[PDB]
Amino acid sequence: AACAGRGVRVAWREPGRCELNCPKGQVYLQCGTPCNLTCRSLSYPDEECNEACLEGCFCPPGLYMDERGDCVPKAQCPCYYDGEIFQPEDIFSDHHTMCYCEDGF
Amino acid sequence: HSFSIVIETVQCADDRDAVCTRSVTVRLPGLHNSLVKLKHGAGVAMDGQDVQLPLLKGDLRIQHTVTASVRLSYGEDLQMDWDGRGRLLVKLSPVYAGKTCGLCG
Amino acid sequence: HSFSIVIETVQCADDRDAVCTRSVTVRLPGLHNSLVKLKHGAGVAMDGQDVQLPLLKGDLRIQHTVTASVRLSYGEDLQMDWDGRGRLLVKLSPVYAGKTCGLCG
Amino acid sequence: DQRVSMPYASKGLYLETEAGYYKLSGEAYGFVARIDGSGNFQVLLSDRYFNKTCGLCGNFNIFAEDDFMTQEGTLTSDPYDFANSWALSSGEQWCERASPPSSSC
Ligand SMILES: *[C@@H]1O[C@H](CO)[C@@H](O)[C@H](O)[C@H]1NC(C)=O
Ligand SMILES: *[C@@H]1O[C@H](CO)[C@@H](O)[C@H](O)[C@H]1NC(C)=O
Ligand SMILES: [Ca+2]
Repeated sequence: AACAGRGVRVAWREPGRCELNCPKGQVYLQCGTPCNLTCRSLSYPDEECNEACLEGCFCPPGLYMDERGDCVPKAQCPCYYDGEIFQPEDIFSDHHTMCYCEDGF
Repeated sequence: HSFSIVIETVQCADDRDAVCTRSVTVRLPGLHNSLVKLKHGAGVAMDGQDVQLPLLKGDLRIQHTVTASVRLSYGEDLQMDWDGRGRLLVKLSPVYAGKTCGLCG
Repeated sequence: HSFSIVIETVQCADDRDAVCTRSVTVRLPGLHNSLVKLKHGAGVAMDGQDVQLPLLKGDLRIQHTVTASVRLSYGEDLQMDWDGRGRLLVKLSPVYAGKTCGLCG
Repeated sequence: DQRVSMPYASKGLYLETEAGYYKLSGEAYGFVARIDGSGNFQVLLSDRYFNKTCGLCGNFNIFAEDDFMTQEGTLTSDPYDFANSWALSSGEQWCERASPPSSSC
């Protein structure tokens, strides 16, 4: 981590020492981007994110990650609105507004 | 005024006839006028703060059921069970017989 | 007195030499004297309320990193990263240079 | 689900191959429908339904700007919002949210 802080990345993990056994189908990456991993990123796309890459467990390139840690296509992400979690294709209408959840937004 | 339960209803589809409960709100004056909110998706907030579950706080006890439904208990005389999709079951001990008011009678 | 970080150290094995940090406590006087506690296992409490993440509350932001480590931010000038097992990294912007005090110098 | 042959007449509805195009007349109900040889639909609706109808054909009042009323009772500037608001599902076909297709121009 100190090396990475100085911008040097070392592939030091190996089967004989300290492999990250990632949950479920997530894939270990030595340099992955955190900005667009979770489906909340879909629900809040205008929240700016410029964070550098980091090692960890990430979903495959075509899938986002939900609350359960399961990798899902963006069509299956829930939508977060006013702090409430709505399922895909959910619709609601209020005195003031009409909304519907699609593709995590 | 031991408790006070309020439901927020929204149109839940395109049809005018499709109206279902989005969120539930519970005042507990005897618990220093706490305000619990049971949200869509079975999240819980207390005094506006999203709380991690289970919550034990005096008489109040909020926890996930095996069905993933939030079960709220307060004392032994009041209980609630919120599935997050729109189903709410409120159970009162006989202690509240005749004392109750609202849509539930 | 923009902030104040305290660590709770316990013996972490049978050996007298094995002492590691169990929990972290952060006071934020500007945020109405909020008292965040980063707990073992990467949980978080705020003013004693266990809280559900991500938390956005004024300048304070708390969220899970891809490593499952809790990352706390307060404005631009203070950041923390707590893995829950005993590793804590505190990053201050140059705004605090010379102003700091404690074990970190 | 039972197939029938033209011409067909029942319960006030008349299916006829008028002028080489499949007609479906509803004089009693105040409407006439037609499908031409190329698949273009047609609906003629009597004056009795002035300002009393709603659907993809819009309401029927000479003001054209207000034809996009959704089933929720609100106008929308997007044709697809309006149309999807007027979708109808069945026990063997549940409607997906339609969206504009990709195109070259
Ligand atoms: C996230 O961003 C990266 C880099 O910009 C991109 O390769 C990837 O396709 C994006 N989406 C997901 C789900 O990772
Ligand atoms: C049509 O119906 C609406 C809604 O009831 C009403 O406000 C309006 O006066 C009616 N007539 C016309 C010409 O729009
Ligand atoms: Ca019109």
